[PDB]
Amino acid sequence: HMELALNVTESFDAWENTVTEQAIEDVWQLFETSIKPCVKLSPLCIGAGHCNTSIIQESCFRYCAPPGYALLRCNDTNYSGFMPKCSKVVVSSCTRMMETQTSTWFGFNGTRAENRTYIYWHGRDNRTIISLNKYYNLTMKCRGAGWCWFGGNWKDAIKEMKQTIVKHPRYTGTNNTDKINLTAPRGGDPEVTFMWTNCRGEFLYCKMNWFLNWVEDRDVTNQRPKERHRRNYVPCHIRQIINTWHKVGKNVYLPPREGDLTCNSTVTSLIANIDWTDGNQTNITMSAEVAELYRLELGDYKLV
Ligand SMILES: *[C@@H]1O[C@H](CO)[C@@H](O[C@@H]2O[C@H](CO)[C@@H](O[C@@H]3O[C@H](CO[C@H]4O[C@H](CO)[C@@H](O)[C@H](O)[C@@H]4O)[C@@H](O)[C@H](O[C@@H]4O[C@H](CO)[C@@H](O)[C@H](O)[C@@H]4O[C@H]4O[C@H](CO)[C@@H](O)[C@H](O)[C@@H]4O[C@@H]4O[C@H](CO)[C@@H](O)[C@H](O)[C@@H]4O)[C@@H]3O)[C@H](O)[C@H]2NC(C)=O)[C@H](O)[C@H]1NC(C)=O
Ligand SMILES: *[C@@H]1O[C@H](CO)[C@@H](O[C@@H]2O[C@H](CO)[C@@H](O[C@@H]3O[C@H](CO[C@H]4O[C@H](CO)[C@@H](O)[C@H](O)[C@@H]4O)[C@@H](O)[C@H](O[C@H]4O[C@H](CO)[C@@H](O)[C@H](O)[C@@H]4O[C@H]4O[C@H](CO)[C@@H](O)[C@H](O)[C@@H]4O)[C@@H]3O)[C@H](O)[C@H]2NC(C)=O)[C@H](O)[C@H]1NC(C)=O
Ligand SMILES: *[C@@H]1O[C@H](CO[C@H]2O[C@@H](C)[C@@H](O)[C@@H](O)[C@@H]2O)[C@@H](O[C@@H]2O[C@H](CO)[C@@H](O[C@@H]3O[C@H](CO[C@@H]4O[C@H](CO)[C@@H](O)[C@H](O[C@H]5O[C@H](CO)[C@@H](O)[C@H](O)[C@@H]5O)[C@@H]4O)[C@@H](O)[C@H](O)[C@@H]3O)[C@H](O)[C@H]2NC(C)=O)[C@H](O)[C@H]1NC(C)=O
Ligand SMILES: *[C@@H]1O[C@H](CO[C@H]2O[C@@H](C)[C@@H](O)[C@@H](O)[C@@H]2O)[C@@H](O[C@@H]2O[C@H](CO)[C@@H](O[C@@H]3O[C@H](CO[C@H]4O[C@H](CO)[C@@H](O)[C@H](O)[C@@H]4O)[C@@H](O)[C@H](O[C@H]4O[C@H](CO)[C@@H](O)[C@H](O)[C@@H]4O)[C@@H]3O)[C@H](O)[C@H]2NC(C)=O)[C@H](O)[C@H]1NC(C)=O
Ligand SMILES: *[C@H]1O[C@H](CO[C@H]2O[C@@H](C)[C@@H](O)[C@@H](O)[C@@H]2O)[C@@H](O[C@@H]2O[C@H](CO)[C@@H](O[C@@H]3O[C@H](CO)[C@@H](O)[C@H](O[C@@H]4O[C@H](CO)[C@@H](O)[C@H](O)[C@@H]4O)[C@@H]3O)[C@H](O)[C@H]2NC(C)=O)[C@H](O)[C@H]1NC(C)=O
Ligand SMILES: *[C@@H]1O[C@H](CO)[C@@H](O[C@@H]2O[C@H](CO)[C@@H](O[C@@H]3O[C@H](CO[C@H]4O[C@H](CO)[C@@H](O)[C@H](O)[C@@H]4O)[C@@H](O)[C@H](O)[C@@H]3O)[C@H](O)[C@H]2NC(C)=O)[C@H](O)[C@H]1NC(C)=O
Ligand SMILES: *[C@@H]1O[C@H](CO[C@H]2O[C@@H](C)[C@@H](O)[C@@H](O)[C@@H]2O)[C@@H](O[C@@H]2O[C@H](CO)[C@@H](O[C@@H]3O[C@H](CO)[C@@H](O)[C@H](O)[C@@H]3O)[C@H](O)[C@H]2NC(C)=O)[C@H](O)[C@H]1NC(C)=O
Ligand SMILES: *[C@@H]1O[C@H](CO[C@H]2O[C@@H](C)[C@@H](O)[C@@H](O)[C@@H]2O)[C@@H](O[C@@H]2O[C@H](CO)[C@@H](O[C@H]3O[C@H](CO)[C@@H](O)[C@H](O)[C@@H]3O)[C@H](O)[C@H]2NC(C)=O)[C@H](O)[C@H]1NC(C)=O
Ligand SMILES: *[C@H]1O[C@H](CO[C@H]2O[C@@H](C)[C@@H](O)[C@@H](O)[C@@H]2O)[C@@H](O[C@@H]2O[C@H](CO)[C@@H](O)[C@H](O)[C@H]2NC(C)=O)[C@H](O)[C@H]1NC(C)=O
Ligand SMILES: *[C@H]1O[C@H](CO)[C@@H](O[C@@H]2O[C@H](CO)[C@@H](O)[C@H](O)[C@H]2NC(C)=O)[C@H](O)[C@H]1NC(C)=O
Ligand SMILES: *[C@@H]1O[C@H](CO)[C@@H](O)[C@H](O)[C@H]1NC(C)=O
Ligand SMILES: *[C@@H]1O[C@H](CO)[C@@H](O)[C@H](O)[C@H]1NC(C)=O
Repeated sequence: HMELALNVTESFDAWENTVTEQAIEDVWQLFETSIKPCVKLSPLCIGAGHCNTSIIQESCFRYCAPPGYALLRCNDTNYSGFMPKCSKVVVSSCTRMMETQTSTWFGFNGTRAENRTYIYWHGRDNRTIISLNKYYNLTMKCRGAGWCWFGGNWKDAIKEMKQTIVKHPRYTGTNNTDKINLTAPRGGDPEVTFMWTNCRGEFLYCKMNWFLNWVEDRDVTNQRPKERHRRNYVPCHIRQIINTWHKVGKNVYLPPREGDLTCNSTVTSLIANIDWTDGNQTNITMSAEVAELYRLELGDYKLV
């Protein structure tokens, strides 16, 4: 009934890619499904070099949400990532996600969001993904047509990130200095920084830029450097038809609504996919989705 192994391969690629693609490509294949016609079958996957279809039944009132799909983890700690000599495992299934709230930047409710800024990290050496977590104040809330709001010391909290991100690379090998800046896609040049947000069903898109202006160095100065008085909101324009970040493509969905909705959200789980591959590379990113939602409570998702 539940047969599975722990054996995930890593390489290069991106377009035909790997599990990562199959995960989302089909995760939304799932999210089209809640109800509609008068019939029977569709699939389930990830496991043993064969694939499952999950056939459903009914005729032609409360329901949970996912017609078939589920999730489950191991145990024994907070979280690390990999090289795990595993043991115990658990139950779980229901998935109502769309109904609630999300982002592509900062995972929501904190859960013992401790002063000690946490750089929780699933290693894969050079090419990998992280998760920072600080107590400090940050608050994120969106309004109507598509413009979002904030509170908290994001400059300093960012410095914390910056102050939290220096002490792990211990003297790599030489006498140095470090310049930090940001990019996302692979194989083509855009120039823009897009976060998403979910609360109340609508998959609302954001042209977040002023927020993401930051250039970063080891030991700096700003007296004779430049000063202007800029401030912030979010020029979000909802894209139900989903123009895509990591590749200029498209998606869509089927949500209810509450007319005069004003999206609100709790903060903390600031993320990145740092690219420090040999040479002059220390590349922050920002593409971490649905899989992280539960990868947020557990430590690491396992669906199937
Ligand atoms: C969904 O959940 C959300 C959870 O976050 C919730 O939103 C949050 O609610 C709270 C309470 O309403 C918010 O507080 C408010 O937020 C404003 C945020 O704007 C700040 O941050 C931005 C980013 O940096 C920036 O754009 C702005 O510059 C700004 O800093 C606040 O402005 C505001 O705080 C108070 O402002 C008034 C007006 O002066 C004061 O009465 C009050 O005390 C706060 O600020 C003062 O107080 C401190 C110390 O208390 C002072 O040092 C400071 O100078 C200032 O005035 C002073 O008053 C004190 C006396 O008390 C004293 O020191 C001096 O005499 C001085 O004059 C505001 O209340 C929270 O920020 C917000 N989150 C977001 C997002 O903004 C949300 O509502 C919820 N949805 C629902 C269901 O409603
Ligand atoms: C990845 O890519 C980056 C960017 O290309 C690269 O960074 C470059 O590093 C080199 C290291 O050689 C830098 O060269 C140095 O530049 C400084 C001054 O520039 C900096 O400071 C000013 C002011 O703050 C800034 O405006 C500017 O942006 C820079 O940050 C020079 O002063 C250095 O010269 C000293 O060292 C030389 C040896 O290379 C000596 O020959 C020279 O004499 C200087 O020191 C001497 O002075 C003493 C007297 O004061 C004397 O007594 C001693 O004898 C002593 O020798 C230095 O040439 C270069 O600027 C960086 N690039 C850019 C574009 O700015 C990274 O290195 C790279 N990373 C990897 C891993 O490849
Ligand atoms: C991380 O960010 C840093 C800053 O990022 C800014 O730039 C963009 C990338 C945007 O994102 C923007 O929003 C950011 O604010 C990067 O540091 C610098 O990045 C910039 C831009 O990429 C580089 O700037 C260069 O400037 C060149 C100017 O060339 C002139 O050449 C003339 C002929 O030689 C020369 O005369 C002239 O003037 C000189 O002379 C006077 C008088 O003697 C002297 O005082 C001057 O200093 C001059 O030497 C000019 O020098 C331009 O031609 C280039 O095309 C280029 O754009 C710059 O290389 C880089 N500097 C540093 C600090 O290395 C950082 O690279 C980013 N890092 C990463 C990894 O992305
Ligand atoms: C899988 O395992 C994780 C930890 O690894 C495990 O290591 C081996 C040895 C295993 O055999 C396990 O025993 C051990 O769990 C789990 O993470 C931890 O899980 C527990 C329970 O799931 C969490 O405790 C819960 O949260 C509250 C925190 O308090 C804790 O600390 C104090 C002091 O030690 C104790 O008083 C508590 O017992 C906790 O240990 C706590 O308030 C909760 O108690 C409430 O709930 C009960 C039951 O409903 C209720 O009756 C009572 O009145 C309380 O209101 C609760 O026990 C622990 O905090 C958590 N740690 C982390 C990592 O956050 C993981 O949960 C587990 N299963 C999963 C979900 O995969
Ligand atoms: C992951 O983080 C948790 C969260 O705890 C944090 O809570 C906040 C409030 C801060 O205080 C922060 O510092 C703290 O880490 C860690 O959970 C605690 O860890 C301590 C020690 O690491 C635990 O105390 C243990 O109690 C057992 C009883 O069975 C005792 O035997 C332990 O001694 C050994 O610990 C070794 C590793 O620490 C282990 O290899 C040995 O086998 C041996 O068991 C130890 O004294 C305590 O239970 C936890 N308390 C709380 C508040 O959760 C956790 O350690 C972090 N994970 C790792 C891998 O470090
Ligand atoms: C993370 O961010 C990085 C930058 O923000 C990204 O790396 C950059 O990727 C682009 C696209 O491939 C490269 O751009 C090319 O650069 C070369 C270099 O020519 C220069 O050097 C020679 C010799 O020194 C000199 O003669 C020239 O004058 C130039 O100064 C150009 O030839 C190309 O036209 C093209 O612009 C960058 O090289 C590269 N930066 C680095 C590391 O050098 C990175 O892709 C981002 N990663 C992710 C995952 O998003
Ligand atoms: C960042 O969050 C903290 C949390 O406090 C908030 O808690 C929630 C539940 C809500 O009710 C909201 O109103 C609270 O502000 C805030 O920082 C702390 O705020 C309290 C007062 O609200 C401070 O206590 C006071 O401290 C001063 C100086 O010591 C004294 O004058 C008072 O007597 C009283 O003790 C406390 O110091 C603040 N410090 C901490 C621990 O963070 C803060 O409002 C919030 N920042 C924002 C707006 O983003
Ligand atoms: C990022 O990873 C690369 C290489 O990735 C390696 O990962 C392991 C898990 C295997 O998959 C292996 O096949 C693969 O090559 C790193 O390259 C390694 O860098 C090491 C540190 O510089 C380096 O070790 C030292 O020893 C050699 C002599 O053996 C010496 O010349 C070096 O100066 C160095 O001190 C090693 O040479 C090199 N690869 C190997 C195994 O030969 C890369 O450094 C990692 N970089 C970052 C920035 O994370
Ligand atoms: C929460 O606790 C931190 C403790 O930070 C210390 O431990 C690690 C997180 C590590 O990064 C280490 O460098 C750091 O010292 C408090 O930061 C404190 O700031 C004061 C400034 O006077 C100093 O005493 C210390 O540098 C530092 N730690 C200690 C010992 O407290 C932080 O301010 C505190 N804040 C809250 C809200 O709980
Ligand atoms: C690379 O730069 C570092 C910068 O610290 C040099 O380290 C210094 O080494 C000298 C001797 O070469 C020592 O006296 C100092 O203690 C070090 N720096 C200081 C001032 O604390 C290192 O020497 C350089 N590498 C070389 C020249 O190969
Ligand atoms: C991968 O999983 C298979 C079972 O599907 C297992 O036999 C094998 O040991 C794993 N390969 C490794 C070691 O990565
Ligand atoms: C595949 O999953 C479906 C869920 O509907 C189940 O009916 C079927 O038994 C599964 N097939 C196998 C043997 O994996």
